[PDB]
Amino acid sequence: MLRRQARERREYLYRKAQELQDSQLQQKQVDDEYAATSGIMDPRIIVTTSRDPSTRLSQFAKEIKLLFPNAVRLNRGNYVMPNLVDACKKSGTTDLVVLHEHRGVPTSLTISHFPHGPTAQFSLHNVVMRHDIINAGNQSEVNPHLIFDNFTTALGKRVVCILKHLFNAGPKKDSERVITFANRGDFISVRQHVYVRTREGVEIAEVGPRFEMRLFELRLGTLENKDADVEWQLRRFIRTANKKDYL
Amino acid sequence: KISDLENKVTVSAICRRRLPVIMHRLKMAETIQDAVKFIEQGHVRVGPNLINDPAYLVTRNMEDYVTWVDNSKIKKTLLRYRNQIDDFDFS
Amino acid sequence: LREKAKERNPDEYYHAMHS
Amino acid sequence: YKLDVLSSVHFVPKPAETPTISMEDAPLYMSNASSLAPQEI
Amino acid sequence: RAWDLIRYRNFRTFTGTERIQFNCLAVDPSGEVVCAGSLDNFDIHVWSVQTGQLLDALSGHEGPVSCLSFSQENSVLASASWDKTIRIWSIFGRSQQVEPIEVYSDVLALSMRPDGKEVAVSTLKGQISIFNIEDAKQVGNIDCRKDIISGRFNQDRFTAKNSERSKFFTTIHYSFDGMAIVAGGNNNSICLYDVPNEVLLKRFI
Amino acid sequence: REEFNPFEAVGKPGISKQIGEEQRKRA
Amino acid sequence: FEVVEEFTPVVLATPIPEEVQQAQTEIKLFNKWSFEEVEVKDASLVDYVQVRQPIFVAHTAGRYANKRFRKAQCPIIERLTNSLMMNGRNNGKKLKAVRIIKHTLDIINVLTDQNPIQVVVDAITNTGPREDTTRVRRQAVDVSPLRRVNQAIALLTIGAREAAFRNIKTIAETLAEELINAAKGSSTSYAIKKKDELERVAKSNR
Amino acid sequence: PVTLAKVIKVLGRTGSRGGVTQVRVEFLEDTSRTIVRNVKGPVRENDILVLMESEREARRLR
Amino acid sequence: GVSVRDVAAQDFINAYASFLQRQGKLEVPGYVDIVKTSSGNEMPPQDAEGWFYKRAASVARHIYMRKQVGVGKLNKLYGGAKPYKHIDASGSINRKVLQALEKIGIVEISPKGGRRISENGQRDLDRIAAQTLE
Amino acid sequence: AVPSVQTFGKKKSATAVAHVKAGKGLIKVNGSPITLVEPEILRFKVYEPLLLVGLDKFSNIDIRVRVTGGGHVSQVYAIRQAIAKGLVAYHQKYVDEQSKNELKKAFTSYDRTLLIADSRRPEPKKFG
Amino acid sequence: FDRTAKPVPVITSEVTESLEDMIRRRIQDSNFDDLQRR
RNA sequence: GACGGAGCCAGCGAGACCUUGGCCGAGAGGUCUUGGAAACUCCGUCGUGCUGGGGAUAGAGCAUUGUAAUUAUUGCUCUUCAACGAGGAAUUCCUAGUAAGCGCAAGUCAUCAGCUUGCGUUGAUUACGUCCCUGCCCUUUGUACACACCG
Repeated sequence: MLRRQARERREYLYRKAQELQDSQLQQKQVDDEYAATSGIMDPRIIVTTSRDPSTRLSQFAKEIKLLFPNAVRLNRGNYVMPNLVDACKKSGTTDLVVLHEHRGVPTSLTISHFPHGPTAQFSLHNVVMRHDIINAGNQSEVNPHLIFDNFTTALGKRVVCILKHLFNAGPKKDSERVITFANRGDFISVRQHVYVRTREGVEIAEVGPRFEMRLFELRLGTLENKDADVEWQLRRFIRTANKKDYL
Repeated sequence: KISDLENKVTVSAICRRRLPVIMHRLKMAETIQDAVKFIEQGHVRVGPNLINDPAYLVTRNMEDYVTWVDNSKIKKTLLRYRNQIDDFDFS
Repeated sequence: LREKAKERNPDEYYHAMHS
Repeated sequence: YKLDVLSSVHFVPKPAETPTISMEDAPLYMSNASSLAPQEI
Repeated sequence: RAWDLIRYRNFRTFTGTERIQFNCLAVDPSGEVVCAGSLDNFDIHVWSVQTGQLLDALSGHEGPVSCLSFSQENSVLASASWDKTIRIWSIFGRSQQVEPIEVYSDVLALSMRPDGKEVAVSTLKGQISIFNIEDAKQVGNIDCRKDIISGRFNQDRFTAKNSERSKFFTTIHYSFDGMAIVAGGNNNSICLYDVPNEVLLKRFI
Repeated sequence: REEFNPFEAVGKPGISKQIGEEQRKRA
Repeated sequence: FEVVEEFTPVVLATPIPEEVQQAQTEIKLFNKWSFEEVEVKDASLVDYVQVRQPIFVAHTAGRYANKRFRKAQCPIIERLTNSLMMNGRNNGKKLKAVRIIKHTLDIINVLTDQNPIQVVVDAITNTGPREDTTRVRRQAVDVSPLRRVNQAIALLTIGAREAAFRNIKTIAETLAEELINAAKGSSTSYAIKKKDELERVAKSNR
Repeated sequence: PVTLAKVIKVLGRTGSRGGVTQVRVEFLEDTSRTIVRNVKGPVRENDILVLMESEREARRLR
Repeated sequence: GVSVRDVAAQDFINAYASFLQRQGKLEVPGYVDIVKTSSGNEMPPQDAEGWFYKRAASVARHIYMRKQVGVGKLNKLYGGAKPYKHIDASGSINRKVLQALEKIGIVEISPKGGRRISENGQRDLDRIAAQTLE
Repeated sequence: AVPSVQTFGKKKSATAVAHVKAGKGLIKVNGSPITLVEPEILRFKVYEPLLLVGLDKFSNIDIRVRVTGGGHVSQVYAIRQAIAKGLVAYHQKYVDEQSKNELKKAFTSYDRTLLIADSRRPEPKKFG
Repeated sequence: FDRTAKPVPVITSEVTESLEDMIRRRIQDSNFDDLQRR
């Protein structure tokens, strides 16, 4: 069993290298990990947190669910990280969401795609969660419409494809829920709206949460595999870090 | 693609699928001739079935499960050095 | 070495293992 | 056949005017009309 | 493929998204759900008989699914795999539960009690182990290594007694009365065993 | 447009920093 | 007629106490209480108060939360020990519960010469209410045997807990008083009072 | 006196109130007589309930 | 064939502690009645008369299981929790105990530092081990 | 050489190595009698094999167990599990397979964990 | 003094107003970047 | 459960300073040399008394770290001995190694400085059934290849 994953990892690394060369030659479609299941099988997402999560993080983890139609929540009490990924691959889960907080304030969010990656890590700022809204009500859990803004670079499409496949395919044209990821200087604003098509325009309505997402690490492997080759990394000590845009 | 198939296929491709050549790359046996001797003596199982034919070639779904038979004397020396020889599995 | 440690097939044979 | 016998743990046999007798019949007593549903007709 | 044996027609055909190779098949007593297993996917594909679509894929095995069977009465599915364990699936109902029972060695065949209360499995070690489905605990075990007869092939350079080629049973089934098991494998013997008391009733060449 | 937006149902105090920043476009 | 399985006197190089061989003859709870004579008085509680499989000490490390009714197969003594640890500060200290239960059975034997496990099963049978109420006002319904044993365990343990909560009596002795009073059927036991109250309220709203 | 009745069948789609199950039980004293009853706890077939009153006929509780 | 480790730790220590008391040859510092054995401790040992002899009995058994032991090992061996700090046991008592034992001949200065179980002391711990069993 | 055999028992991180050889009934764990195992309240578990099958099968052997890792209960479970495996394997190697068969029957009838590892692998009970 | 990283953006009303204005524009044109059955 | 004794069991982790050991002091803490875990178990004291729970404030000393000031800093000893006796209206989360208790290690480009992550240890009750209430959705061209059921 261990032999199979070891072999497939070598095949996966070879495939990305060949795909990278082909793209570079083209420089002179859907990404391979997702191409097999792109628009064939609906995604399965498992949402978890760090060990001994605070109450707010559990609430925030509950809210990241209602964003994604196919999300399931799992208490990470004493679960060991190789043990977590093996169980999730065993259950057929496609994506794993792990959340980090600091004094009940969400701080980081990492997304790992199974069975062989990729893994993308995000940092959380300006998180405004829905329990903080009084008399807000319940969400609508229909398949939402998706909007992606200002993803122009190759890394721009690359992050979109990761976030794109978290949702189900074939939303109804009159699907009343819309989720937008708006890139603004590498700070991806995430928001959820419900609307009404009016006779002289359209009116939307905020459901929440509000949280600005910035990628800082992207590796070719599962988030457990700390030996995974880094597809891309964020450089903060660069002198042009003051004014560099990637997405 | 078919266009590749007129050049990817080679005699070297078939031989690397040979069980003793599979045996070597896995580091299961030091040398191909050594692998042939073990195959003939019946100390190597591929999934549920034992192979005594060295010329047997392994397919891609199947190489993960090539190993020694449970009661191989070779499989005892394996776990004896590492001091993980469990009698209860009889190996 | 850690990748090297991670993917150790537990079952590997050599002849020196007898001693 | 050839790569199968190379790739087979187990035995693989080799694959193999005047009016003709058709010896394998896919029932000789059933009627074709009886094999059609009332919706099909 | 599903076949109607009154009119003798293939009234429906089923297939996976990526052409998964199927080696075992099981059918619900109601004749509304069909589940097949594969050696390459580690997953049990589930379909609907009436509509012809993929209801869902039952994941949980880390090894190839070797055999499948639906309980005739209780309608539970028991799956066996080279992953050294057996999984009991309560697919029908609002909530789905899976109860794994680990096994000593690789399981090759599986037989389900007509009562639907017990399940026996033949493993590579030459053991027919019988587990209680509801309690998921072992109730019986029979040795098969000695009883099996295997002849030295003409090209063997090692003796039959020392040979380990096939001292296991790749196929087993229950008697409808429920007190016997007939077992078979890649060997020159069919052995008929008695479940409640665990012996060999008789062996055939 | 002002009504259905609780962030700017009503949110708890302190979610928004609009009052603070606008002081500084003045400053 | 006689059947003998041993030709030679058994002497182990490691000394073992005589009580351990006497336990080899028969399995007994803590090596002091036998399950041969214990039987559930009420037919309804049978199949859910499991006492047939003898165990030396309560701890089993078994899997009983998997399916909906493994709990019935659990030894009742295990159920008492697991229910005993609560209030957060005692969560996860099963060994404390095992010792408290050992002292409790010792106390039960001291006060009453009957087998303490018989006292425990009698209390569990007596204190299981037979009718209860559900909110619509209230409407009366009958009570499942599993839910009966669950209340019996919960009420006995919680009563023993608040009885010695801020009192000189320790947990073991108050639990022993609780169990013996429940087995007697006397109203002094907390669980019998609430069992009677629930049944009476069911009577009112029938 | 209290009677004992073995559950023969757990009724489905009775839409009883949450946590309440409608079941059918046959009295142990006379196997023939069968009564429909409402229960609060987990139930299955072959389980015996204590019916202190055997005359009341169960009505749906919403 | 009796050995220390064949006997229960508490039974051996309690028995050997009494013998040191009856023997009367183990030197005891004057400050035993005014020390707590650790900074984390709050009040002195209750058994003022014989805790030091019990202290020596446990240390002597510790010398038996592990051939070489030092004051630092005894300090952390006898340390306990207090944010927690895990302060080690009082160094003062352990040195006197180690010195006290070797005056009787129970232990002696080890090679490469530490204390060994002297053969006379090793035989000593064996006579007490047999006494408890018998 | 002297007929001897070796087994392992695993419970969480606790791992116990049991060496079983021909002997006169000498049972030790870490080189102490099995009577001295701690915690005492749970101690009967280490005898639980010792009590099920009889001590004569021990009167004709010696057993030495060495345990490392995990917590107290995990060592206790590793010890009993390794002991039972050692009995069954020794009875395989140097005694008939019948005595092995009744022995396995006894352990599996009482408690299967005595012979097979109890690993509580995570399962997502909620599908997906 | 110079700073080493971006100043984290502040969600002011005009940043909001510009942001839902487009969201109304995308939906007015029915321009959604949404995954479809393949 | 508080306290005294004695018994002891892990897994993560490597960019002079750490150290095994001897000698001093009750402790903190000093000096001379070599190499580069708790929870938890047993036996004991105490005892329903804001008590031997609680250690806030305060007083007197014994030391360390810098620095050049009689400056703070970090520990140890004794005495002093407060609020707190289970928590309203309301409210949030949660189904198996899960809730919960326990300790350890690293700060590996975002965030974190008794905060973050990771690691290991003990370890449960109850439910695992329902659309009855609430909320979110799907259908009301069988379209679906036989049989059956439906219209």
